[PDB]
Amino acid sequence: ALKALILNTTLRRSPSRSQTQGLIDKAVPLYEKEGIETEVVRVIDHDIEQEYWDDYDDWNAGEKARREDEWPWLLEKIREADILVIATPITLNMCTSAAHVILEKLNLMDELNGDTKQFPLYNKVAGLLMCGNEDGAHHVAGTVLNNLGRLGYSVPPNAAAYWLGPAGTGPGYIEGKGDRHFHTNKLIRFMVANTSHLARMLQETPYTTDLEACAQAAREESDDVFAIRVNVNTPAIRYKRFQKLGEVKVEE
Amino acid sequence: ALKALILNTTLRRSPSRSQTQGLIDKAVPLYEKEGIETEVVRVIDHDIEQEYWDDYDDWNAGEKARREDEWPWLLEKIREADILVIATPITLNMCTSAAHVILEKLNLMDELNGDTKQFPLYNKVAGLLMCGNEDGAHHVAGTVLNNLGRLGYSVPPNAAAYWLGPAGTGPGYIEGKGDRHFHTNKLIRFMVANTSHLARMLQETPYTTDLEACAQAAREESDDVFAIRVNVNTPAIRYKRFQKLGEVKVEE
Amino acid sequence: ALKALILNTTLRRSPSRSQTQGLIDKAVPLYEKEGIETEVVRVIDHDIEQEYWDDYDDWNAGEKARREDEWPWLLEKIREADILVIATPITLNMCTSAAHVILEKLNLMDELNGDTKQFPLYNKVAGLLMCGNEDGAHHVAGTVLNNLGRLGYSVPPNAAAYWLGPAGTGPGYIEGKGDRHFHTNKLIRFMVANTSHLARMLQETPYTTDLEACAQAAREESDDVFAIRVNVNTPAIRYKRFQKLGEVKVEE
Amino acid sequence: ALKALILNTTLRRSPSRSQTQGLIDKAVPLYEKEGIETEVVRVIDHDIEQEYWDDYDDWNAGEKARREDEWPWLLEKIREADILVIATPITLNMCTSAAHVILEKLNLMDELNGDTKQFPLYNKVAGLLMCGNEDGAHHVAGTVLNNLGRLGYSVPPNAAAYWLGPAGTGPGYIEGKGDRHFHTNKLIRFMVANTSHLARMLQETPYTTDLEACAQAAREESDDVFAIRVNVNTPAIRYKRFQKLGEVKVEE
Ligand SMILES: Cc1cc2nc3c(=O)[nH]c(=O)[nH]c3[n+](C[C@@H](O)[C@@H](O)[C@@H](O)COP(=O)(O)O)c2cc1C=O
Ligand SMILES: Cc1cc2nc3c(=O)[nH]c(=O)[nH]c3[n+](C[C@@H](O)[C@@H](O)[C@@H](O)COP(=O)(O)O)c2cc1C=O
Ligand SMILES: Cc1cc2nc3c(=O)[nH]c(=O)[nH]c3[n+](C[C@@H](O)[C@@H](O)[C@@H](O)COP(=O)(O)O)c2cc1C=O
Ligand SMILES: Cc1cc2nc3c(=O)[nH]c(=O)[nH]c3[n+](C[C@@H](O)[C@@H](O)[C@@H](O)COP(=O)(O)O)c2cc1C=O
Repeated sequence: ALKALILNTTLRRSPSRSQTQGLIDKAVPLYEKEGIETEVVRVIDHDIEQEYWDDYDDWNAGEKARREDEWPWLLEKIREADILVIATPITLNMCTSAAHVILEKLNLMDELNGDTKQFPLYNKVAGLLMCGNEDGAHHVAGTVLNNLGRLGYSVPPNAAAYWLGPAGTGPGYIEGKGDRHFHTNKLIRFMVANTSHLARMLQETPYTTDLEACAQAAREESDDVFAIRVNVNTPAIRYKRFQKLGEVKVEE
Repeated sequence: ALKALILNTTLRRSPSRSQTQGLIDKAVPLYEKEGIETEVVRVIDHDIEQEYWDDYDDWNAGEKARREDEWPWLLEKIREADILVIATPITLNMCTSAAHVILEKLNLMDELNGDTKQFPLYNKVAGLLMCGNEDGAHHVAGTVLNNLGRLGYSVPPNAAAYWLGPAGTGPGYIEGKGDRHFHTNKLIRFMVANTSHLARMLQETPYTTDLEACAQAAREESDDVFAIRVNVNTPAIRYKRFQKLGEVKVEE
Repeated sequence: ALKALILNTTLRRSPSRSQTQGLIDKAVPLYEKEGIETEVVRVIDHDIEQEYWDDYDDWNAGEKARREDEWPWLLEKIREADILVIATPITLNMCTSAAHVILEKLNLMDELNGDTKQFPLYNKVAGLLMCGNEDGAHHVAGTVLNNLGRLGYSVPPNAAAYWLGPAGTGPGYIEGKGDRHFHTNKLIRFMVANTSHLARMLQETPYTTDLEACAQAAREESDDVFAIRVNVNTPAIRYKRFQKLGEVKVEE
Repeated sequence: ALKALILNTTLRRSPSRSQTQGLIDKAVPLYEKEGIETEVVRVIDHDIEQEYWDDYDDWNAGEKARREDEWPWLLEKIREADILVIATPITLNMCTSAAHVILEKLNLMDELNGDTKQFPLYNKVAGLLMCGNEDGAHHVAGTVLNNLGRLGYSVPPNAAAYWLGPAGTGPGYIEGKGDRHFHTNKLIRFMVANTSHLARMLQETPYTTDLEACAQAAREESDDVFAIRVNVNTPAIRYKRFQKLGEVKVEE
């Protein structure tokens, strides 16, 4: 039994009407008919601390960053979901700042599975739902899906479904009748079908890759110091792949 | 028996030394040990016409665009390869212009399989090898992999492997000793192992998605006209998702 | 007398050591020698509410979004600064989420000057300081500077200065000795000199553009409805600039 | 007397109808009324060699890259134009491959003015005209304008004007009636007015920045070697700005 987790990263608290929620409302029943259990979280309804602290930071400065919040609750849902769908409005040609905080904190997991020697989100599947007034879906898809791929998510074809109006200021999905927009509706159906299939596949046949084994082989064929000479005698910023400055010989 | 096709999109003809080729030289024997037959094409060595023509263009203007070239030969290799690896230098925070032409022409296939009702590059797998002097790998990964995902490629985790120096003008992979660069070497191993596994998986268990069926369902729940009113009384470009201008009623 | 405002958008509260602060520490005395008064704000030290509310949202949901915070104080500094420098670490190939919130709220100003009929941040100048462990400076520069340009900032050449290490996980500017990194140091000097000159220029000779006049002329040559027919009979997502579906005739 | 040069980077030869040309047709008379002499070049009509050669490449391989073509003619127009407007369709969420080749070759100028000690395209002004069927204008604006800023162009506010339809496959500007699209028409007017003003300003009051002087000061405060230790004992790719590996001591 697979679980999809859909994160609506709108900046507006429930029950304020969300343009992005309209795409989510299409995807949820399609996943259920795939036999996939689905949960929708509007992350901005939850207290997720944005500030950062670790042991290299100042202890007292980090007090707020270390406080109790709802991130462990959300992180556990992400860890248990086989399909993660970020459902984000577009803001500044990016995902929202709320999606941004979530991904920042998700990228703090410095663990390795057991057992498999894989990053903890390996064998999961990502899709995207995006809503903008005019522009930015493909740019946001590239950025978010690239980052989720680094975490261990696989991405099927046609995994990013979205609504946009024409060049202009709006209006959004609701006044623009996005729920009857053919292109968006077909993309959502593509996404659900492809993410569902890939998730079933990877649940049966997960990656067997041993990342520690890959890294040990890489260590045997690599140096543990990076060093290059720099031409400090020019204002030029033009790229020069060959500069013939000589190699750097490092101590001991 | 699976085939990987690696496209070196350097701007320099063979046998000029390519910085990017160094990453390719790591990946090729790793794929062979996976039991995967690999071919490397340096696309700039081949005559691929950049100009565009179709029936809406002017006939005589399109003569050069319609000429005989090596694109059918390259396209057939792409169609038969189960794994496509774009191996691109970074240029202007983008892939090279040679990669750009290839992807432009690849995006002209307006066909649907048989049979499966899928885009013709469905069930294939993409990875990336990238080389830059300082910056741009993740940006290029997002853009290229998003576009290949729209064509039907699936992307495993950690599918983009790359080399970059620090902020500066260079030098590149060769003078910078990228062949002994631990991070690049481990990323290449991650990519080969994950793309190989996903390609074997999809060869055994391809997507069953029927895109025509998805589109017919989308047609039943959608309009065949998009129409919104525009506020023509303001210089503002600030986004307004609600503008309360009223719906547009369309003829017949 | 011109003012530069430099916003350090690190996620860590003062006095935690910030890698990005090192670039700021170079820029501040260079601006002073230009005769420019400079202020550094670490925005995460201040209470800036992320949630959104306006009159189309639910009143009670918006209570937290409407609360008293430090945004008016920060916004007034931005309005009075002739040079805005966003000094951002790189996170997820983007600016930080803290920079993201600031820009989101900055993009909510729906006002027009007086008087000049220009957006309120017209005639100001933007630069960027960026710090990453390996990659993303140019991508972030494009996204942030494009967005600030839409708000009214002008951008001189070589306005984005940054530090990055090579492909890898780190370390950052401090352990990587970025303060003695020639390329970063020269870029910072370029940025300060060019932003200072452009700000002095625009203070003496501001844009005279009348955006209302531009919009009224655009209204006279434009429609107040956007409408196109859609081909609802295909799964294809391939772009077709000509589809010969016929024009849409709109009521009255 | 100032000159604007507008480069239509469509992939289709004249006289094939270009969607992007429609935006150019709006901008050209607006520049003339500003008293600015304007020239439109459709770059794909001209023979511009894409392959690269320099002295580090193989001599015989580089023969085609070194051949006589129309690039010197185009480069001289770029050097003499005070305003450069790239007018590009959107392809793969990027500018076209033809724009890409032009910018690649433009980025090969490794010269410094005289005299001013500035990059040769200093004191010029850039704007953008973009046309897409649905999505990508802001992403392309960020990438292209960032790159032109590195070359010496200044960018005024609201310098990128564009047309896009809603999410979908098309049609383009012509069938979509982009010539009567209010938002695009007002953005073009903004761009012309702001680029014209900034170009007049910089012709009267150019940057006085001495980039050689900036670089010499940067040399005095910097090292001529970049060197960091690498942790070769982990598969992790999570970013760690502090790794406490110790500094690298370099020979002599
Ligand atoms: C600060 C800001 C920036 C925006 N940037 C963009 C953009 O870069 N591209 C777009 O197509 N739309 C945009 N929009 C508009 C749009 O994305 C957003 O209003 C809409 O999708 C909201 O969906 P939601 O109800 O929250 O679920 C921006 C809106 C704002 C402020 O609310
Ligand atoms: C026109 C141009 C733009 C470049 N832009 C970039 C860039 O935006 N980011 C980088 O890290 N390196 C870059 N580089 C340098 C770098 O990518 C490239 O030289 C190197 O990888 C070549 O590899 P190759 O031998 O062809 O296989 C740019 C180089 C040029 C000209 O050759
Ligand atoms: C969640 C996350 C994402 C990061 N993404 C990136 C990235 O995409 N590209 C980079 O070069 N460095 C990156 N880094 C590392 C880097 O930008 C950042 O640690 C460093 O500049 C901090 O500067 P600061 O002390 O806050 O002023 C990411 C770091 C984190 C977590 O702290
Ligand atoms: C290969 C390809 C990729 C495209 N990618 C995009 C895209 O990523 N975003 C868009 O809005 N439109 C796009 N389009 C469509 C669009 O940009 C283009 O057809 C239109 O502007 C042409 O203008 P022109 O007549 O040449 O001056 C892509 C079109 C093609 C093939 O012709």
